[PDB]
Amino acid sequence: QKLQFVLRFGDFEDVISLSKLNVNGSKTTLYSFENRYYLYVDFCNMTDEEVENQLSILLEYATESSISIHRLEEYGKLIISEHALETIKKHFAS
Amino acid sequence: FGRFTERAQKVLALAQEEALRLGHNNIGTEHILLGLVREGEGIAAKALQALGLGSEKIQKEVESLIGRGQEMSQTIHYTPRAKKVIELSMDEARKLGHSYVGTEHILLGLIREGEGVAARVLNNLGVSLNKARQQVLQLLGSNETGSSAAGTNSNANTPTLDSLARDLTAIAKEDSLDPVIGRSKEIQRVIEVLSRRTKNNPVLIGEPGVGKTAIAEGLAQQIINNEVPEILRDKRVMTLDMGTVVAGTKYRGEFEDRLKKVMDEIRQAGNIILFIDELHTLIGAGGAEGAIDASNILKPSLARGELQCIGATTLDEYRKYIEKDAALERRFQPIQVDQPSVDESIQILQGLRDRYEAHHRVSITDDAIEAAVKLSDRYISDRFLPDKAIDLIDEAGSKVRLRSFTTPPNLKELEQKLDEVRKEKDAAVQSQEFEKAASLRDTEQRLREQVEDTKKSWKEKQGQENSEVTVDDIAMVVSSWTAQTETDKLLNMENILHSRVIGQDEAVVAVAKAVRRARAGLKDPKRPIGSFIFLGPTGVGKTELARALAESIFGDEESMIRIDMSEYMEKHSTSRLVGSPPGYVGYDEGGQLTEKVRRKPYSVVLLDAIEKAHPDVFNILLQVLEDGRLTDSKGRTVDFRNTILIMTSNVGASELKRNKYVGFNVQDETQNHKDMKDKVMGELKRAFRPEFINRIDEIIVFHSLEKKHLTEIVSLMSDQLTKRLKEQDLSIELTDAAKAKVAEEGVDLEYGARPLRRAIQKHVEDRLSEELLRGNIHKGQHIVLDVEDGEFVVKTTA
Amino acid sequence: FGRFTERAQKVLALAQEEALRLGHNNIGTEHILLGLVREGEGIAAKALQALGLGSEKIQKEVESLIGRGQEMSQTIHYTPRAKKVIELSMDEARKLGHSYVGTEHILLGLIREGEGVAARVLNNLGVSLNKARQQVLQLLGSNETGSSAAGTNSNANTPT
Repeated sequence: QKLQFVLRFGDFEDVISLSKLNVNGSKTTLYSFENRYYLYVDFCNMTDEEVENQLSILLEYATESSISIHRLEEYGKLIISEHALETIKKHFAS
Repeated sequence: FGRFTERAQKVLALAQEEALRLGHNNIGTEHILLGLVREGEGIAAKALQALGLGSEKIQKEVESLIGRGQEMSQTIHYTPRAKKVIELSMDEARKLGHSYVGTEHILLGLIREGEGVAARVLNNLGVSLNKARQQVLQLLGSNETGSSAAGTNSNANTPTLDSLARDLTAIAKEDSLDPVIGRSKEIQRVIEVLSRRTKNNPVLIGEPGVGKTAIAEGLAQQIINNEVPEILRDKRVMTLDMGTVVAGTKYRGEFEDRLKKVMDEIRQAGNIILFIDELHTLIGAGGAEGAIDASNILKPSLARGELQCIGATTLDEYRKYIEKDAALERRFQPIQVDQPSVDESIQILQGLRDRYEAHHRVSITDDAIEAAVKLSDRYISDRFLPDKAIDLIDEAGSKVRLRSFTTPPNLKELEQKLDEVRKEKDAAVQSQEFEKAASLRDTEQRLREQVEDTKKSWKEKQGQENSEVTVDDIAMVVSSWTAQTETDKLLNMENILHSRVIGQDEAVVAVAKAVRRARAGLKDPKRPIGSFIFLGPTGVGKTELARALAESIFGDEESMIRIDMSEYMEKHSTSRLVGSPPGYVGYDEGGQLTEKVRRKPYSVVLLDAIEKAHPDVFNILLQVLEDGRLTDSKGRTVDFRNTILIMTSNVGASELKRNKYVGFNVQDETQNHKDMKDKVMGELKRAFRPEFINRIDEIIVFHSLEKKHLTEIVSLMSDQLTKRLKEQDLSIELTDAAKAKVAEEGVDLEYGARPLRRAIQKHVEDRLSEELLRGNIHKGQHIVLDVEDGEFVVKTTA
Repeated sequence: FGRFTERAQKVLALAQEEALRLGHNNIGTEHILLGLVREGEGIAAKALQALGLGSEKIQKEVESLIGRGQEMSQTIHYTPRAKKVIELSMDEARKLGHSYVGTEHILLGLIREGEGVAARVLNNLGVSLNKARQQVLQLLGSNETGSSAAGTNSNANTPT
């Protein structure tokens, strides 16, 4: 079970919602793509169950895009990369 | 949607509890699962207990996926995931026994919409998602009343009853049938006519026009129970439908092959009843073509009583059976049709008013329903008296719910803000503007929860509207076509007609009141909203008033036909010794006039100079005046109980062109008046028939622009001039001094308010244009046409 | 045409740089190849790095084909081959929706334009021309503008 997912979050406020109690040792990278904000979440060294666990919470605030990470890697657009949730809690909540 | 069963709502609310109880902001899919199983013996709930998944077993999994610890429960409405499970289940309950959606569908729908946290719980608890969906499914059974079959009956009936087609009895033994409301009198007349032998076939004539099949539900019911003669027992009832036969085939030959075969299987005779809708098409009799001549087989089928049948036919159709014999004149037999009378009409409406609770804006008011009907007969005015009605009911049955989306509480303003935020926010999120998006976001989401809270404060527009149709509302919708937007039209009619015609104000108030009489109801509903003859100089206010009526009543300036009868004269010009004849009355009756007025069914029909037409034209008009119908082209009755017939005239012309004229004194008005209102009204009658005038409501006499009619018509035309150039950015004005000089062209006894156009053209268009081109006046700057010496002088003003 | 994405133009101008850098009168396909891989992580560029074709690896081959020494760089516009790679790319961008045409399409267009000096570089550097065209393609997914699949509702709605 993949420990890294490419997720779509709707309105920006959703990214924030997720952020304010999730980061979880897991670098997470935030795109704006199709104007809605995608987050490519990377659970770093979390077990499959642990990842589904963590990821549940995330998907309380969003859904998990089918979209492959490499579409993003080429033609994407960043909002905060690699520390996406963490930064958003500061600057987007508050 | 369409309102739901408890079981759904119940599993759902249990989700919201698990949200806060486990600490979740948005009540996730993990809670929906807990919700299902906590509803115990819900089909969903029950299913999970089979799967081995208890509330416990699920929850053990659940707390390990989200669980903790958003006990704050920020914006506790669902996850969109969970909302999807609900949308899916609803339709999957439409699919699987439940219009009103319950539990079964929710687990079933859950599996279908099997995602996130929910999904993972069952596949972790050793249960395949479809094993769960199975489980819900296998706890289904029959719920269609009158059905749950396990019995057996009858034999010989088999080959026949299959084919083809609808069976009114079946749906009435599954009883989904709505009676509805009679249309009673056909139904007795069938059973005498249908327990016969030699001829055995009823034939229902006319009124199509009630929804004939409603009468059929009558028939169904009485042929079963219980006053019926002996051959009308051991009967089985088949409806024959043209549609099933034609479907899947192209060529005519295939339809006939099947039809010969069907009539043969119809051998269940003396035990079978056949209902033949649109009987004429098959019989094909007379005319130039009565359609597919199945008749050859069908006529003996009807005659034999094998295809002992009930014929659903119309006014003209009867001809095409009684013309054939002796198996269409040994088949046909007429019976007297009725509908649910004008008061009854209202009642049908009311019965299904309440059933637009899938529309929730009416359910009631009764008085408004009553209005729907009563107002419709004169306010367009060409259909059956309940159908008209329901369009009003239902229109108005949104119209006040439309008044929601502005002021009444207008907590629409909240939403108005919330949007604007998102924008600011959004664009800020795109630029970043991080914390500069943040506060906008916050302003947004502030708005959002507040919105969602006031969106179920906008249950108040349901508590506002699902009484009330509004009488006034309903009236407004009839007027939209044709209280609210009709009584301002009624009450101020003279004023409104006056605002477009100043050409004879005398005339305006008279016309106003006559239209208003009929349109307020007290005229036979078999006569136009106005018959008139308009005497006068021509175009005095005459044409213009026809226009002004269209303008006042319909909210469209023109919804007004206009034919000159002097072209269909046949009064001083038809034909000569060996010279060819014309067709004139044939042209008006035979198609032209009638077709045109049929297009806008309500329309001010303006028949110019009808006194130059012979007495024969008037007879046709007389049919409008009597019938409120005109009978024309391909056997149509075009209901002229709608229309405002306005006929212009002048045949006592001299007196009408020596008409009222205050500019020649007040005492020149009432003795030109008194003179024209008798010699004209008798040259009018001499150019009509007194019989014509006897069903024409009023003869209005118009008088050339007395002193006093003119400069205000001119100041509208001259102003209409000044207004059509302003849109494209050019300011012209004719002063009152210049509007006066323009008005002078028609002061003529002979002319009406028709020459006025020429004088606006001459004094405004032409006068300005030769000055705009030379640069005495220009674009956007104000161009004053004034009189300063008894002649125009164009001055310029900023 | 219909106006282009940067990524196209960006891979392209680096060819012109390469024109003078090895001396090419009209800037051959070998310079276009270098252009792609020196544009780094554009889809064309990125692709080549996957197959193992770095700018270095390429350039080693490249200088040994033409390379030297038309440093005069006579007229410095493209070679007709190199112009073709662009004509092709426009269509390889029709192919991978982009009215404004960018990088993938250019490597894809290159493969199409396999005549080139560029093409010969990759088949010498142990990379099939289609192994590269593949490579450009597989760094895409779907751009879309509102769709992204997964998750639906409603059932009864189907037949109508």
